[PDB]
Amino acid sequence: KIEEGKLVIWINGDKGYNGLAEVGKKFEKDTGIKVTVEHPDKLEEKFPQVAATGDGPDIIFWAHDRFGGYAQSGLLAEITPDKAFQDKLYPFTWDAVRYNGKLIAYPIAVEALSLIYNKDLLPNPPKTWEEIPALDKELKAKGKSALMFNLQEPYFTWPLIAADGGYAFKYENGKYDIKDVGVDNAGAKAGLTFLVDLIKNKHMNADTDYSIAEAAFNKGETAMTINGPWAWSNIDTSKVNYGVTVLPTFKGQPSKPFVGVLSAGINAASPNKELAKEFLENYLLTDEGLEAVNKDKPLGAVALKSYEEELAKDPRIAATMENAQKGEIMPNIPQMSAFWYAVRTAVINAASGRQTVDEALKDAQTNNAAAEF
Amino acid sequence: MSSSMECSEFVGSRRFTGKKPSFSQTCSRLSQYLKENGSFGDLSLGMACKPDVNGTLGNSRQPTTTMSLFPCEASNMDSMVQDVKPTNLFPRQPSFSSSSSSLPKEDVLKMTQTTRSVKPESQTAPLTIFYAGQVIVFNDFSAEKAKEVINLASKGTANSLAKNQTDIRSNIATIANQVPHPRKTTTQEPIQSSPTPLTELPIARRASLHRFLEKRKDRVTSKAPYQLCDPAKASSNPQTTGNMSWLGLAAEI
Amino acid sequence: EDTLQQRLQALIESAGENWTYAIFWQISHDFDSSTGDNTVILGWGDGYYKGETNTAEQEHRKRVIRELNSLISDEEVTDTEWFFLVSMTQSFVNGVGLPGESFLNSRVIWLSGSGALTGSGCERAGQGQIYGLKTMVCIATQNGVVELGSSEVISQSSDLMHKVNNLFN
Amino acid sequence: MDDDNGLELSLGLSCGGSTGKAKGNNNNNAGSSSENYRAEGGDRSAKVIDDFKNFLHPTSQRPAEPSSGSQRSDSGQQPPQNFFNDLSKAPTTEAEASTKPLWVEDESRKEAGNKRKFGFPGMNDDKKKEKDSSHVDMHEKKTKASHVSTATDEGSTAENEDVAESEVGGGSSSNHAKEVVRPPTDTNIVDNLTGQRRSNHGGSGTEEFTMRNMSYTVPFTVHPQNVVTSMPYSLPTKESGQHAAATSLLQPNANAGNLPIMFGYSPVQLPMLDKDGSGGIVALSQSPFAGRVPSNSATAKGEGKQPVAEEGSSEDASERPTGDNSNLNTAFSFDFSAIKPGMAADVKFGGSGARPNLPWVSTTGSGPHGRTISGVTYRYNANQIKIVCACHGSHMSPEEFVRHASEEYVSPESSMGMTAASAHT
Repeated sequence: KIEEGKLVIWINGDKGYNGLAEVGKKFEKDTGIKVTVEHPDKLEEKFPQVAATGDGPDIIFWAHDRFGGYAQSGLLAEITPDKAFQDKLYPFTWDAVRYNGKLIAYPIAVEALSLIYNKDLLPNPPKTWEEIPALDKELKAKGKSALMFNLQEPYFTWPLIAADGGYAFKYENGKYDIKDVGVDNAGAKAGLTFLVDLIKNKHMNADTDYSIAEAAFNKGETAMTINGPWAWSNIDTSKVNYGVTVLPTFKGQPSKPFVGVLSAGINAASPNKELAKEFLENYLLTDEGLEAVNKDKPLGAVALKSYEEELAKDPRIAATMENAQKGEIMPNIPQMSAFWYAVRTAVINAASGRQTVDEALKDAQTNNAAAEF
Repeated sequence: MSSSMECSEFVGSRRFTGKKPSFSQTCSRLSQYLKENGSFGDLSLGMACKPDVNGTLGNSRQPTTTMSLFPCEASNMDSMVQDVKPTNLFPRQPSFSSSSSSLPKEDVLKMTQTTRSVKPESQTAPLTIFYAGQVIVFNDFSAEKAKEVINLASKGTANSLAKNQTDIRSNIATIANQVPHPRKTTTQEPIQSSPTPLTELPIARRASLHRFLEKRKDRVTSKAPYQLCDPAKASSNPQTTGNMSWLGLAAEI
Repeated sequence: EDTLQQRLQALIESAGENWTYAIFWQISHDFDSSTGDNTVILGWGDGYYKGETNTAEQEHRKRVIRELNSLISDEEVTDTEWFFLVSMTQSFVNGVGLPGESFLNSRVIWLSGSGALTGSGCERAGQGQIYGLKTMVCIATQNGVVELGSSEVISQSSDLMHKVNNLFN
Repeated sequence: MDDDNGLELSLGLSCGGSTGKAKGNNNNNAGSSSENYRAEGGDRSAKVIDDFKNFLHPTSQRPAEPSSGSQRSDSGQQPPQNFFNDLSKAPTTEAEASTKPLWVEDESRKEAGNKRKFGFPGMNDDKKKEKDSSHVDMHEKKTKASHVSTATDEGSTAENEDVAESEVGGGSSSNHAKEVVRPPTDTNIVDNLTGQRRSNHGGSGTEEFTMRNMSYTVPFTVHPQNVVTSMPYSLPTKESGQHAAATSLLQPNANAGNLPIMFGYSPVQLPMLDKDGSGGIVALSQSPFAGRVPSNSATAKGEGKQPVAEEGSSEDASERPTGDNSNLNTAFSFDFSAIKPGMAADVKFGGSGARPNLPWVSTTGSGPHGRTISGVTYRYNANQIKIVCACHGSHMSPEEFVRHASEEYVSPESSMGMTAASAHT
């Protein structure tokens, strides 16, 4: 049972939880109602388990792609914004969080992956993936490396896979065909083969995760990384002269990252739905609340129209939205999480060498096909 | 002697109660249960779950089938110890276990006959079962009983065992192939989570009473529970007109 | 499985009569190395229950139900629910049993009434009759067998086989 | 056309009755003439060694015995018949074997064979009357080459194979080879006057026809590997292994363990294992115990030359070394069906694998472990050992003669020349 008379919010550990806690302290000063912000590990898997039994947080912040699945299990309340509040946010941000005709999960921010490069080590970042190994043959002469990023999460490895082809689910005739999965076509095999070739020739390490790549970039040990605005962020501490630019192209075609909408959903079992509504609509989704969150950890291009003039002052947001222009809005269908797991398997067996590219993508295709059949 | 006076007191005690307190006890027991939480919409599907993992999890759980009703949930044990203070109704020496033949037929008989109990629709036959070894390379009974079986078979020429005079002996062996320990699981015996021990009740008496109650169960297997009230009005309601919801032996029909 | 779930639920939602459940038996192929025959075997594909004992059985059933609840995430378990659940464990060689007979001969087999059920000689129909069912229907399709069960007595409607032929390939 | 003497089958109970055998209006009768059996069923394979008696027991469901039971060995046209129920006996098997029929309800024919050889290496069948009429059961018998299953020796000493074979073998080409990493095994010495450069002046093979035993002395260099000893052409797999090692073990000349490779009991008596040995090993520990069925679980320790017992075998066992004869006695008081596993009999620390794996089962009701035959002559004393279990231990169990009109005991409780051994337990 969730305690009535307070708000519990879960947010990912790389996001602005202290800024959200300051917004909750403003809510506590104005209303007397305490807001507790937590950041548990594996929260996107823990949330449906405790939510099914009537437990969990009042509000969850996460990308929209899982929330439709949360909608199928009855775990989210239908939200009730009026027309004036709906006119304060961008139309495509409302379009991304629609499931079965009903609005859920208040949009917070638009996120896309960018290339972050050290201007001192590399004033001219590469435009193509293909020239990354040869560049990596030079920085090893100086004790450095070209590129390090998290190979354990398929979200970061998707832009190389998606460049020459490959897709999540086929969209045709105004609907998804969930049995038509594009993990084993020519473009996906070419992208994952290029990644495995990058690993075989010792240009990257298959064990590299978020923390190791972040620490390596913050110490000037690698010239590039691939991440979103939440790295800026202590890269902001590191005083490295960094730049934010477009992902490299592959076989003449641009990388196609998934574009994420960080959104705020209300648990259907919460007895504080009106308090959560007041907190999210009237305090968080304002200029000063989003400003307070961005000062902790930048959210990217937030959905609030009136902050856009501030967004134009940050050219890194322009680079983020340039990468978003070359990407796609994620589907919100419930099968996507299993999709992520399959792609999460498909990289790791390929990256470690325990399976080839063809066997790993074949196994992912059989997994998905068995799931629908 | 004073046995007749005790029997008269027992008849006097039983005539007052007759049927209503036992009926009320059983009804009270049923009434308290099922009131905790009703989902009314939960559905068990075969899509998310898998039959193979269900079989492995069923094998892993111990015991698979409850050998006895839980004492903490329902005070069945209280009735047994209600008027039993030691009273060694097997009056030969205890540890009735590893004590082999030299098991006379008259040493259970003396106490049991005197009890003035239910009429002997009781089979009164014990299925003593001896599993000699875990691997199946052994004479398929105890040797002392086996030599008597060999002598009777030699008298009968031991041609076909299929045409047995009594099929109960052949069937009961198939029905129960195990001793009071189900699978000898490492954690089956060290259990301290059933907070009312049975006070080391004898397995044989409990098994005989249990199988006679399973004869009560198979006679209880009826197509419709309420034959008499079915033509008048048949409807589905989460309520019971009779709290017991079953009937026992016929009173005068 | 989810789409087949939806279509099995759809099949009984538009059904004229009160059918208790619906089961799709699914074809498969196992390679028997002794006879060299890629034998077709029917097994549990999907199912949808709609609906309407003694202490030891109900405690066993409630134990199984709370084990399943523990897996996914205490009312009594009726005989139809328990028959539906235990039916997940059965597999059927092509030609063997009521669905294998329906599949091998591509015909509809309609067992209506407890007399027909006990007199058919199929063990599954007998166990169903024990467990409260009065009508059992097997209809062959392209990729398996649709089995309907009901506690009521229902006579042969062509509309049912029409719906089955429409909603399934 | 006709036979003067009636057929010996008419004993069994017959029921003369009215129409329909399914209704029991019939009179039983018993014809008192003579017994019956047949031949169907058998062990499907028997592995035996030299010097060890072999029981062979077909099973037997009752139209035969005017129908003599014939054991034959299956090569050529219409296989040579070894043994009958009729008193005919093959000249190459006189005093070597004995068939015994036994009757209606204990139904079995017992072949007993004394000294198995490579003249019996093959298919056997055991059959009722008319050999050429398909009423048969077949039994692959398996034979020769008990050996020093795990040899040492010390790196500047002299070791010796002792390698049994048979009359085929008595005129032969015996082989000693070292196993290498492929199915071929390259011969190290051969009795056809050929000897490897790597073993010259450091080996000597000598056949011995009479006791049926080759010796092979190694005074210089065996090398630690698996080692193979055999007949001609050791690709047909009639070979045995030796495994030799000197990799940080040091133990004298050829240790042993050519014990009975089966015993058969029931809870009436107490078994006595006898395992042989050699010089250095009399100092080391010796143990029997049963290796556990799970592969992960390691073998446990039972009885030992240092006085560790098992908590259920303490008073119930005895171990007895004998260093001059290099023998070891193991005495297990109360046989019960909790003991019928496979038994290891190891001669170092468990784990080192230097042990013969005995089976010890049977389903029966006689029991008696003893030297079942004995030899003595006029005016000599004799002895034997004749044993008891825990249940019959309270009652006296003195030795008694096998066949007598009335019960009598050969040896009285009083001891004048020798004293009976009664290890109370």
